[PDB]
Amino acid sequence: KTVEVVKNAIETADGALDLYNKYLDQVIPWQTFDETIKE
Amino acid sequence: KTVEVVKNAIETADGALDLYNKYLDQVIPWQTFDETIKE
Amino acid sequence: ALDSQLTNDFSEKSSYFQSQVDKIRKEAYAGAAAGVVAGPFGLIISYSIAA
Repeated sequence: KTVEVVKNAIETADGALDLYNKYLDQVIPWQTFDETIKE
Repeated sequence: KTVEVVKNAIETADGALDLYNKYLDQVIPWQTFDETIKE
Repeated sequence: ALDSQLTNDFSEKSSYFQSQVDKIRKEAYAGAAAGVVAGPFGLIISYSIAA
């Protein structure tokens, strides 16, 4: 039960990215931009 | 069990956005506006 | 026919353009604006990232 900190942190960092992008996308509408380009 | 605060908060922040938009949409009917434009 | 339509259809995309770039602002600033939760210095970061 010493390494479990790293593990728990690893998973913390994962969901970090997730929220990061999730917001980054809301912030930078590349979806909307790209889509708009295609059509 | 020190980093778990960040993790828990990360997830708190996630559902924050969610409710945020969820309401923001109820508030700004872009769905209805866009739809209305298309038809 | 082609000309007739391509003319009408072109003005329809030119309308879709601005109506769409709008969607882009509305999506991005509703996003930066969302920085009110974390500090106003967060807005500088957020809004710079966005606008």
